[PDB]
Amino acid sequence: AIEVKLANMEAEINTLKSKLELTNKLHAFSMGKKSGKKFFVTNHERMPFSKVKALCSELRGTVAIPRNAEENKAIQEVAKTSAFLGITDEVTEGQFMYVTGGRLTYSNWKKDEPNDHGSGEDCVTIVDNGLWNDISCQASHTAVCEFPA
Amino acid sequence: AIEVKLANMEAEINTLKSKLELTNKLHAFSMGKKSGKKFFVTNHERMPFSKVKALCSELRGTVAIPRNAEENKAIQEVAKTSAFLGITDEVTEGQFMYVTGGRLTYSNWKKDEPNDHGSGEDCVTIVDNGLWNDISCQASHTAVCEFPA
Amino acid sequence: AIEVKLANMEAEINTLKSKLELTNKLHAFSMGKKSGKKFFVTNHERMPFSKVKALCSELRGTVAIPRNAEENKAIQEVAKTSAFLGITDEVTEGQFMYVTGGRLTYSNWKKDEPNDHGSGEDCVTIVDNGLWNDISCQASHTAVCEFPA
Ligand SMILES: CC(=O)N[C@@H]1[C@@H](O)[C@H](O)[C@@H](CO)O[C@@H]1O
Ligand SMILES: CC(=O)N[C@@H]1[C@@H](O)[C@H](O)[C@@H](CO)O[C@@H]1O
Ligand SMILES: CC(=O)N[C@@H]1[C@@H](O)[C@H](O)[C@@H](CO)O[C@@H]1O
Ligand SMILES: [Ca+2]
Ligand SMILES: [Ca+2]
Ligand SMILES: [Ca+2]
Ligand SMILES: [Ca+2]
Ligand SMILES: [Ca+2]
Ligand SMILES: [Ca+2]
Ligand SMILES: [Ca+2]
Ligand SMILES: [Ca+2]
Ligand SMILES: [Ca+2]
Ligand SMILES: [Cl-]
Ligand SMILES: [Cl-]
Ligand SMILES: [Cl-]
Repeated sequence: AIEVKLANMEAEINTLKSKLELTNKLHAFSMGKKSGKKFFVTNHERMPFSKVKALCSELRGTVAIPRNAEENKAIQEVAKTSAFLGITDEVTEGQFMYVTGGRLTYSNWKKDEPNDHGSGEDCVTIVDNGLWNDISCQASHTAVCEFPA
Repeated sequence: AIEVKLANMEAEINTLKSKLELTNKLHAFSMGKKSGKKFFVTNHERMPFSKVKALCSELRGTVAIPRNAEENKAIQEVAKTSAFLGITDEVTEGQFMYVTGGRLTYSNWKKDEPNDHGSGEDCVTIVDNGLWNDISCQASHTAVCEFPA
Repeated sequence: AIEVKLANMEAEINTLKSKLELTNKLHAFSMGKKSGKKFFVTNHERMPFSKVKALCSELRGTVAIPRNAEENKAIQEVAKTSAFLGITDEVTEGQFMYVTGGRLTYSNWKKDEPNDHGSGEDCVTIVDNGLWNDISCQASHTAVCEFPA
């Protein structure tokens, strides 16, 4: 009994793992995930950057980061409005970095941005043009999370 | 060996339970669930009130119930059309009750409603502009379920 | 006690199986599955027929197959653009069969189709007005999968 049931439960666990992997794939597919492409998702809620980071962290994803013009357009299409990107110059003013680490490679700044306007701006939002504007991390913008290709 | 295998499998099970919870969260997020807000969803199928209750119950949810102006609006946008709410006066005419218990608090009746028209109307549907109308529980309207915030 | 832990484990696994089934039901509901009806899903990605087949197959579904006017309409709504159907005359030219077996019964061909045009056309796409056109299996059209009622 004991050994047999233990061996059976190991097979039961492996079967359930396979089914959940399937459930995940089907949900990503219905969410619009394209083969070999990372996918972006939003609930259309607007909130402060700190809240977006916490939310995408819970979902085991990260705040959306466009690494090139294609991804940038992909994020623009998902958000539909101004949305925070996983980019900030919180650590050293003027030096934008990915929240996942590293200096910015690709960028699509609007003319004369980033300017750390007025009281200060350390976060970044992709606007209704695909272009970027640095903005207050405390302002509320659309939460867009990113998951691996 | 055995005690070790058992412990290791219990750990695998804990990991799977969290992963499933993650799946549920990402799904709700992708479908528009806002932070600290109930999750409203529909398959866009119209049916008798009896079936909507059976359906939502099978999904471990309940028929959508607007507790305030904001929730009523949220339900309105998810539904798009006439949909039953979890409210009926099948016990005492004029005394509408939530299917989950308790007397009606917030309401948003349309002019001349509730009128328990014709042979009687004990169910409630959210209609145009988010206004309410009592209707026969036998009539078919959109099924909208709610899940806790 | 080893046996007590084994029994709890069984209960944990069974509880997980039931929760996963609920998650699958809620996902299907959210993606529009109607009671007693199979449902269709798409990620809106265009690809060759062999790829769509492989993709749906991996998800334990099949390339969408309209069995009547209602399903044809549902598939048309989901696709939004030209999409492959699980129907082909690859095995015997002129005799269309469902990828899952059996001769084609219900059809919705555009006037003058199927015509195995040019070098040949063995696949089928639902196009404008929901009508059908036989096309090369090598062409890239929208991937739409169907899942059991
Ligand atoms: C709060 C807000 O929208 N601030 C923007 C600022 O980020 C931008 O750089 C500037 C450009 O003229 O326009 C506004 O001041
Ligand atoms: C203004 C008025 O009498 N409206 C009634 C409504 O109360 C009733 O629920 C419905 C039943 O189909 O018939 C009419 O629309
Ligand atoms: C009327 C006619 O011959 N139409 C053909 C169509 O059947 C074929 O599938 C397609 C392939 O590119 O080329 C034309 O559109
Ligand atoms: Ca700063
Ligand atoms: Ca700054
Ligand atoms: Ca700025
Ligand atoms: Ca009554
Ligand atoms: Ca009544
Ligand atoms: Ca009425
Ligand atoms: Ca042929
Ligand atoms: Ca052919
Ligand atoms: Ca043709
Ligand atoms: Cl800031
Ligand atoms: Cl009634
Ligand atoms: Cl072909």
